Amino acid sequence: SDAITIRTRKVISNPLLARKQFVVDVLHPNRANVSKDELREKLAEAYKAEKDAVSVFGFRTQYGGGKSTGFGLVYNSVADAKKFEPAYRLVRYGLAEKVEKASRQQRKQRKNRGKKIFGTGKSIAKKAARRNAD
Amino acid sequence: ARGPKKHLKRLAAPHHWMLDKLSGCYAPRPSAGPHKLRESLPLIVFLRNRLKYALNGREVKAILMQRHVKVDGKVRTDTTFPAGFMDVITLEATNENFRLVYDVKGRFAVHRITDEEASYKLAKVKKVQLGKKGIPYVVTHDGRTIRYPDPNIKVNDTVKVDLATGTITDFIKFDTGKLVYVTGGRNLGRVGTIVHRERHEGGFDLVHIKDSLENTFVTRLNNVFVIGEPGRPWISLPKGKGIKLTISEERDRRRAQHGL
Amino acid sequence: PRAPRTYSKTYSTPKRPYESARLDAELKLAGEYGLKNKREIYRISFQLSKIRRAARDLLTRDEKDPKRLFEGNALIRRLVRIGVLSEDKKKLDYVLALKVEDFLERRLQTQVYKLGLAKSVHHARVLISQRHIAVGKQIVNIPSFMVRLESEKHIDFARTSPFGGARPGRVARKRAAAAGGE
RNA sequence: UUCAUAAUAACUUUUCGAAUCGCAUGGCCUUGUGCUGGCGAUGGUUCAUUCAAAUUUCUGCCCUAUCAACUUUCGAUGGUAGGAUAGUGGCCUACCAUGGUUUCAACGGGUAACGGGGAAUAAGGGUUCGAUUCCGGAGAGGGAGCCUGAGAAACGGCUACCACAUCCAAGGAAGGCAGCAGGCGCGCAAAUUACCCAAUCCUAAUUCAGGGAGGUAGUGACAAUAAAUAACGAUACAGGGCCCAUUCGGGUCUUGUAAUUGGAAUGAGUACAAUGUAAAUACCUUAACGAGGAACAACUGGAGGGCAAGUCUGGUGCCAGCAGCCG
RNA sequence: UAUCUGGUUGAUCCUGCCAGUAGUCAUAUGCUUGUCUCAAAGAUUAAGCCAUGCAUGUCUAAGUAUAAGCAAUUUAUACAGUGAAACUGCGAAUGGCUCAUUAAAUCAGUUAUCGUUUAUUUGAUAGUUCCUUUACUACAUGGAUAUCUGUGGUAAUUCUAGAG
Ligand SMILES: [Mg+2]
Ligand SMILES: [Mg+2]
Ligand SMILES: [Mg+2]
Ligand SMILES: [Mg+2]
Ligand SMILES: [Mg+2]
Ligand SMILES: [Mg+2]
Ligand SMILES: [Mg+2]
Ligand SMILES: [Mg+2]
Ligand SMILES: [Mg+2]
Ligand SMILES: [Mg+2]
Ligand SMILES: [Mg+2]
Ligand SMILES: [Mg+2]
Ligand SMILES: [Mg+2]
Ligand SMILES: [Mg+2]
Ligand SMILES: [Mg+2]
Ligand SMILES: [Mg+2]
Ligand SMILES: [Mg+2]
Ligand SMILES: [Mg+2]
Ligand SMILES: [Mg+2]
Ligand SMILES: [Mg+2]
Ligand SMILES: [Mg+2]
Ligand SMILES: [Mg+2]
Ligand SMILES: [Mg+2]
Ligand SMILES: [Mg+2]
Ligand SMILES: [Mg+2]
Ligand SMILES: [Mg+2]
Ligand SMILES: [Mg+2]
Ligand SMILES: [Mg+2]
Ligand SMILES: [Mg+2]
Ligand SMILES: [Mg+2]
Ligand SMILES: [Mg+2]
Ligand SMILES: [Mg+2]
Ligand SMILES: [Mg+2]
Repeated sequence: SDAITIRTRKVISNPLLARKQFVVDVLHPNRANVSKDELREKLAEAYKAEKDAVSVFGFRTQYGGGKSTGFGLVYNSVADAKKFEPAYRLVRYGLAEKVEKASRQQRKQRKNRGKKIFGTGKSIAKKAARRNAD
Repeated sequence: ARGPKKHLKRLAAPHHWMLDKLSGCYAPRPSAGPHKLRESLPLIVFLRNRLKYALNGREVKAILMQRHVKVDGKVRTDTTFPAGFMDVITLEATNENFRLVYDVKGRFAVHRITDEEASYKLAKVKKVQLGKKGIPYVVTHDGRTIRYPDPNIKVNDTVKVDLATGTITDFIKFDTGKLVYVTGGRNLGRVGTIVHRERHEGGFDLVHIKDSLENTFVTRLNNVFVIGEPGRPWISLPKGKGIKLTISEERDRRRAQHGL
Repeated sequence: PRAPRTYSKTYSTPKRPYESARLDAELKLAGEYGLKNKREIYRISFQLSKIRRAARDLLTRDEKDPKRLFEGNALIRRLVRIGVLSEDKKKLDYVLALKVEDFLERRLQTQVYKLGLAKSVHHARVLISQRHIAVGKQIVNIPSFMVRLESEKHIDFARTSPFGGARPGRVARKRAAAAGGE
């Protein structure tokens, strides 16, 4: 009596982005939310596409449980999904990796420190070294 | 302010872009272009909001960059391009063609219009002058400068730009008893026939307009755009043809045409 | 700098706060319908005052005037859709004749009480507050859910609730577990 | 219109009129590096258009006469010519005229005055407020001066004076929070040195970079919305409609009061998860726990009148104190 | 959202104000405070003073590459890949904050520019640069200059002089 059933309302094709947009209306009694990955797979064999060219987000299990609503897109190919989707969705789905970024404060500090020096820091390092030498 | 202003706060955007007063502090300021920003329509608004083909700014940028939008036969890869009145937006994907004409509520409605007529465009003559070396030229409302026009084309008149070569194909002479469109004020989107054009020596011409429903109003001449001859419009008028049904008549339309 | 969204007051305390007859009437209406505070009666009176202000303003306007027709019948249809104004008196002059008790009667509280699935008004209040009644497979934990005429036929206990058919709940499940263990 | 434009004569320490980049590199055979040749990117004179910017017409401003005349040698009003201006203009100069405003309040003084869209208040007329989410204006400690540019009299641009300051090896150097944080001070009076470009957009050579603009969270009883703190039985102490009224009285019919007594339901909290989000909180959903004095305990004021509710008990006795007023 | 009440008197009818009453996107403050949504917030006095950290830099296939930076592998005898630095170009005059000055001043509505400047965006836009043309680089004219290589100075500052 689980029977998670899925529906795609307001579906619009879109070769502008080589996608198909829709709102995901998932009816699921006696159950919590649908754990996006599982619903991505459900849409994957629903629309005859791989589990990689399918994305869902913006979900909201309505008040009182049961129904839930989100937004979903199905891309014509996995490559188009790779080259059109935001980075954070490509990180959620495991098809990309979180970029090794220093924190914003450190980046700004380093930017100002680079501001202090005109041109490359090659000459100034040796100049300062031989300066404190004497 | 010392110099030009380059930010458009959301509340200050025109109520015809008719965006969401929440979900954003700013609104797309149209870059300089063929139309006044108050009268124009940025491409980002037309795609993200009017068409919903995109979702947000990045999607509109990606759409415009790959050269699928064609404004009047040209690519226009900038996000805030001011696609104004009577411009033609072509998407080779979905092979769809739109012409921007106000719906009678007074808004840039989505008007899917055929490919065959999408070849040309209409324009209002705003100036007729003599440029260098005695060369006559005509300035339309788009800012298009058509050189060597027909010798009896006058101001306030209308012309049919072929939009491929960008030259003059045919034109309509402004005078009484002529199908006409309105492009400003309370009478946005209204379509009618010119009954009289009172001169008013000293400025600010006025014209009286009577529509098919036999309703009558009056509008400024700067506000007026001849669109053809009665019964024979030169373009495909949008749904409703701008009759401006009364609020009670709109309610009766909602009640009568109703199927669920 | 973001465009504000407009909060607005929804009640108005009376100017004479200490009227014996009015206080007794307010307590009567609070006890009859299980109202938590007397701010509820103030809120219904404020809604009724707005309705009456609109009705009187439209009445002042001439008969057969587009404003009168349009907004008068709009208010009429809204009130009959709520159910407070009976279909017999859709005239906009019986709108001025509505009483606060009329809007009190259409609360989801009193409607659950009338249907009989709750045997007491306070029982209706608690049953609503315990996420049991669902107006069309959608629970409403709010007593002041103004039940409209088109949807009153769809009040019943929700499926997720034990009354609509589900697991009983904390106390019953614990007692059953204790009985099974011992 | 001396306009658009055209024409003649001339003038210029003579502006522009592509010595610039990417891709594809086709066709002609004059079969050679030969001849041509597409799509763009940057430029580029002029004229338009757009973003604008400057000025500009009429009308509209709070209090004050214990401010009645104000302005002109130093421009005050006008004329002419010139200079300067991007351009009109006493905008400045030279020479003339002696003019301009005013009891319909000019001029002066005050404003704990930025103007407005608006806010509170509400029978109608109005009164007060509007520093602040939008539009304008002004300012970057107070003042002046200026380079670059299309646009600045810029101040997260410079020069100097004044005020206030900083490092100092005493020779010098460097300052601008009424930006986001935060600190001192002030005062009755107002927040975390947090996360991030996800969303709105903006800038740039331009998708990609950047953005304390902005969004997200932190504090937040400024205000605003909905709303938990119990609900239902079965018992003992009771009350009203009673079959009549032999005293009765069954309680025949119901409604409360009792530390009696039972079974339910549920969150406020915790918490597997998943959703949410840039990532996280939080909300919506939901496992597993989570109510008996359901201690998971609701306060703030008042009980002479105005004004709902005590002439109950004890204490103090015109003290202590209460009292917006009468007391 | 058209309402009044207590107080001058032995008692009355008034004029009158004090007080009561209800607000307040008006704050401050006191006592309490469980939930969801939403949200103002160093304006009033001091436009008073500021430590510290950030708040504007920017590169596309397409301005400049000889980083003696990375890739050296399938594309590589000038160059092609990626790309620091610097020159060039553009923005830095937008945005954000505050209300100190300002009473026909700003501002609002409504006009005007036949009284002017306008990067940018968009649409068009030019044979003559020959000057006596029977002797010219147009199959491409010249010199510097940063970046860089090395020498320093000052206690230090986004201080930079000399050489190639
Ligand atoms: Mg600004
Ligand atoms: Mg001329
Ligand atoms: Mg002059
Ligand atoms: Mg003011
Ligand atoms: Mg002031
Ligand atoms: Mg203001
Ligand atoms: Mg002030
Ligand atoms: Mg402002
Ligand atoms: Mg300034
Ligand atoms: Mg200061
Ligand atoms: Mg510039
Ligand atoms: Mg300055
Ligand atoms: Mg600063
Ligand atoms: Mg600034
Ligand atoms: Mg500087
Ligand atoms: Mg600060
Ligand atoms: Mg901010
Ligand atoms: Mg405070
Ligand atoms: Mg808190
Ligand atoms: Mg409690
Ligand atoms: Mg008490
Ligand atoms: Mg007391
Ligand atoms: Mg007492
Ligand atoms: Mg009393
Ligand atoms: Mg009155
Ligand atoms: Mg007396
Ligand atoms: Mg007395
Ligand atoms: Mg008073
Ligand atoms: Mg909860
Ligand atoms: Mg202050
Ligand atoms: Mg630069
Ligand atoms: Mg490269
Ligand atoms: Mg004054």
